Amino acid sequence: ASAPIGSAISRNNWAVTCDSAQSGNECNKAIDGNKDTFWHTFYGANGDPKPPHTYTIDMKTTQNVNGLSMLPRQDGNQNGWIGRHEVYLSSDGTNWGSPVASGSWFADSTTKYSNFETRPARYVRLVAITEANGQPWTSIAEINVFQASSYTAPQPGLGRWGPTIDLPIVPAAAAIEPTSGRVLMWSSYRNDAFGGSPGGITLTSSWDPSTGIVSDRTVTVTKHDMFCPGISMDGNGQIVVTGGNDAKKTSLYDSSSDSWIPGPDMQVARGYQSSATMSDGRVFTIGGSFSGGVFEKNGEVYSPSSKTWTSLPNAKVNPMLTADKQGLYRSDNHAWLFGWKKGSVFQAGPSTAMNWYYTSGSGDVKSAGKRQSNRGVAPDAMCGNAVMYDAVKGKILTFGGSPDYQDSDATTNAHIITLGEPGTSPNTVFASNGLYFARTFHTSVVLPDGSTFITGGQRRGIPFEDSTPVFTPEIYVPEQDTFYKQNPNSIVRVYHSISLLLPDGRVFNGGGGLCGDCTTNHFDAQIFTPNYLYNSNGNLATRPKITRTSTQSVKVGGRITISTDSSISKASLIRYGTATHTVNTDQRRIPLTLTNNGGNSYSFQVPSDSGVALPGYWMLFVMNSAGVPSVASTIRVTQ
Ligand SMILES: [Cu+]
Ligand code: NA
Repeated sequence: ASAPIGSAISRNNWAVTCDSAQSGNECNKAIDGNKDTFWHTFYGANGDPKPPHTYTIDMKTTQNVNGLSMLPRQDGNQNGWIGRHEVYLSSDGTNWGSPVASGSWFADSTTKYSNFETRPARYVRLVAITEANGQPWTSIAEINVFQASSYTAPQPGLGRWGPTIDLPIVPAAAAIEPTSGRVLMWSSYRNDAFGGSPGGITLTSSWDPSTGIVSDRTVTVTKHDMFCPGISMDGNGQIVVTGGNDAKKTSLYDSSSDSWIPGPDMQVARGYQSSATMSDGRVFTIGGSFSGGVFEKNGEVYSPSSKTWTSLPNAKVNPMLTADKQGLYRSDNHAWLFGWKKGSVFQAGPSTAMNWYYTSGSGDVKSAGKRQSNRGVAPDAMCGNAVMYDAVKGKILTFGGSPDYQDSDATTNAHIITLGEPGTSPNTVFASNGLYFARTFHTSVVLPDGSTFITGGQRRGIPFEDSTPVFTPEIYVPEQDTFYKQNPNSIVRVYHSISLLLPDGRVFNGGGGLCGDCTTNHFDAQIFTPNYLYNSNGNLATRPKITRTSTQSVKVGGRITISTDSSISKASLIRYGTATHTVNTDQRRIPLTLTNNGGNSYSFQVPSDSGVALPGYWMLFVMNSAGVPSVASTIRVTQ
């Protein structure tokens, strides 16, 4: 089950309208309080007018709406279940504007919801674009609208939340499909649950930012339940999903052909591990005691070319273990991994001890010192985040987390780690004065301007519980070493939530839950539009356009020449990301030093060190003097 973010509005005075309503299934059957009566569009003798079908409500008075619920027919029949849909809010009953929520509701008889930022309105319109099985009907047993306690208009210059993307599953794991710009999401064997899985099946869901369509597909060809996996985009552009519910499986996702291909089994069964792409395109992983057993699981490396997993026993997991009260089950989880120079992988945390992992021979591990600062040694930060915002200067920003996986207080701790050559103890300092809000289970993404967007989480880690939630996201600005609070959202994003940077420079944040009958399952996501896509007036700014690219596939050290429609001041490459359980080892940013060829023509060189410029798919972004970024041009980097 799920839940609305506000309280139900009294449906007494209400006035309802429908496009079609067969006698006996009146428009008002939907707001009568009886779950055995339902509105139903024309059918049979009145014909079967196919969808879309519209349900409009005049609440008579103005209410601070923040959500709605739709209850399907409970008589045992499937006819009328809504699939694709949109939710509009109006003040006048003519001008509906943009949809506050849209997506696709799962095919079943459970109550569906649409939760979105509070917006005062008098009318509510639920459009049923499609029917869960392709039939011509729309039948709503009970429909409700919700209101928040009060309305506070967003503050100017602090970004905006919305719209809401309704999903058929709980996106506990996601990635951007680089060749198509689609958001791939997956839950487990069930749409809202992982517990009690027979293995070999994964429900996936996609969202196309261009078209706004939510489409789900069931994957069984890789015989893999991809819940709690390791995720890495290899040197060949394929996404490498490892272990989880099916602890030894490896599933590969090819963006080009939009298909899943079976991969070789890992040497050691794992779950909740972290995998990181190396400078040569291979994939390194270590830890992961959530599944496949609880014992010392050392590093191993996957080769895209030979399609093999090779064990690296001497790349010891031991030195990176936290002091979790639940022991090894949690202590080797979600390592903060970063692919670096000469096949090395840097482990920044969550453990206090940081280390260097080597992939030559049978592997090796070398101590890199402790995450610290003048404020002292930093404690184990399980489920804290790590983001490489300037790979060129080996800059990593770390923050949040707690001593233990759960029943542990979050910290406001934040550090700036500065990598050098593999083997040398990197420099670390405190980041400003830490986070505004202590949080764990939160998520982050590096933005085009190098700033890091931090959102969601709770003050105290309690999986599946929406307590002590932080609704105010923060953004760190490296040039000022300052954190800035942004406009708050209304949906709790804790355990099992994700965040990804979209090709358009906006943030996709969603999920949380995945606990079956719990009321904390969030089958949605929202879009955050940073202040950089707005001008002084609060309007959407004109974005520079990348009119030409000399090539879209470049070797490390190679050069690219572009043409824009206006003069650009800054440019940056951002590696496509994947996300789950606060881990994202794929995203990273590269600040570009531009050469002005004149006439709005520019050139730049991709870093020759593939350890900085990891192979795979990247996003090219250009910014004008105003700071407004263009949409991204996809560049494939190869070694
Ligand atoms: Cu999990
Ligand atoms: Na009813």
